[PDB]
Amino acid sequence: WFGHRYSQFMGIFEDRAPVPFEEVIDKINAKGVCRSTAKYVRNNMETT
Amino acid sequence: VQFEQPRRCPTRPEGQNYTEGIAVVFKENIAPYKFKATMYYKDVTVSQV
Repeated sequence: WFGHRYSQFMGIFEDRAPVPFEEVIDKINAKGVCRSTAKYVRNNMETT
Repeated sequence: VQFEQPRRCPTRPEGQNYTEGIAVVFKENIAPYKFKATMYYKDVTVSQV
């Protein structure tokens, strides 16, 4: 939240998402790179 | 035949010499160093209702 003279964290959602097998094989082990996106199943929902 | 003459007998060994003394026996320290501290913080909670 941005007040007139200050900024305040209303909330900070922190999560750990697994790196899918295909990204481990094709990006991390192949090139030493990761995707900047996290697509994973959390709370029975596919979240990106 | 003749009788065997006396054998040379064993002796009491000299014994052990002991030095009297005072000892302090130290062991490896496994106790962590302990000290006093003071924490200053603020519980900040934001409730969305």
